[PDB]
Amino acid sequence: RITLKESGPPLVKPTQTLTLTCSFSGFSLSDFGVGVGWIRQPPGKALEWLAIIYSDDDKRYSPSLNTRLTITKDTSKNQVVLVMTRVSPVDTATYFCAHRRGPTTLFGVPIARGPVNAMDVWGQGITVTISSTSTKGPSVFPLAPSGTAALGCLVKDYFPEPVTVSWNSGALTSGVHTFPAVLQSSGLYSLSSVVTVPSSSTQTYTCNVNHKPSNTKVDKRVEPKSC
Amino acid sequence: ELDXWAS
Amino acid sequence: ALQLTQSPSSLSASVGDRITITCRASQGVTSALAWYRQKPGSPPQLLIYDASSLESGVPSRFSGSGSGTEFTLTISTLRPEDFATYYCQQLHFYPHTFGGGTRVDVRRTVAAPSVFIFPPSDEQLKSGTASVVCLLNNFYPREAKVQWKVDNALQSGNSQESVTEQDSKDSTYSLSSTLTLSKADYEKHKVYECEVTHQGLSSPVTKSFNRGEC
Repeated sequence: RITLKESGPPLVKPTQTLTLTCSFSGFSLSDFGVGVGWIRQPPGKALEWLAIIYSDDDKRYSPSLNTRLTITKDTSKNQVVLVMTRVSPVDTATYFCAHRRGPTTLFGVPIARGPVNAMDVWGQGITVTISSTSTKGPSVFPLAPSGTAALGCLVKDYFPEPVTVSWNSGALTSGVHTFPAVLQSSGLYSLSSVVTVPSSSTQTYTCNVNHKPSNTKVDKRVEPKSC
Repeated sequence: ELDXWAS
Repeated sequence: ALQLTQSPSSLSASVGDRITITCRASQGVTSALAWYRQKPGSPPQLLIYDASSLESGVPSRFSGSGSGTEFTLTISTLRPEDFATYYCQQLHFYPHTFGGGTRVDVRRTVAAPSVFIFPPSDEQLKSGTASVVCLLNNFYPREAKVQWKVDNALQSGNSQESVTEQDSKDSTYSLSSTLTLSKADYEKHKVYECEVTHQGLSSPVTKSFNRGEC
């Protein structure tokens, strides 16, 4: 059975070199016609083809990233390494390595080239984040409005992911929308967590923020404006 | 250019 | 170089439906095309290879057809695990380009977003930055357009947005957009407007506030 797994640094700073390793089993990169490619997927965007290397050591690269990419294989270790130089924040993405079948053979002789037209087995993917900033805790600000009513918390300027946000120590779940974080131009993350409640509601609303990497736990009570 | 298995 | 255009970029359907997804190539790619299904937080999975060949272990309800420039993927009787994103890949020319993807989500009735605008806190203003946020709550379909207006001036490059995944019981989406200005630039203006365009609204709804108005 064929399995692939990507390894490398989860965090890299701009201008640095990113070295990603694809460890595999189930095939050998010495088998006829076999290929191993790399594909990336930036958060919430489409798949982008990066490079491929075959058993005969022939390599091909994406023309958009050619100068920055280097692909190599270590047949004895069952590994393929992709080296990306001069990284910038747009290279923040989940990186996947994948297997490409060679032609179907009969007594060693190729009879069908059809199975090569796909990347059949894929690795789980490795999430790489490119930012120059260090570990930093968030600044929590209230989101107060002024026929449902809305209120929230703005968990701004933190690094890295993740952050956990709950409402009323976990007692409030209905109408809660915790949005995925956006990587700002400064290299720090930011997100909002809101909740819609009946305009008539008696109850107190407090967001419980916890950013584990910097040991920053914050509880902020959000109440309607004016005292 | 053409793929490895093309033609 | 070669472009792979997927159509439609978003599709709504129910369990049991027959859906077709199209992939069109700018130049002839023979039968060298593959179809993949990608579930949230998972890698793409091969469905069809060589334009029409069914991959081993993949359910019979999936089928691909076409050659050259026109390709289709059809799912006969949509199952709950099919609500995902689909991609086509060309493998006739280098680079082996992927299409933009087609999002297949749970269909429900058209729902307009409940729009809310949030001024920045006095606590944030003390740190020298002003974040103005706009919330579009519980809407369907996913497609919505947020336009920030400051003193009737159109904003661009100063906002970032996020959309939640389709709600598991409600089948709706929610969007948060944050306009970021420095305290100084914030202080030089009065009317902050969040203009929202959506299918559920006959005319675009605007939610605004006047800075400093107490």
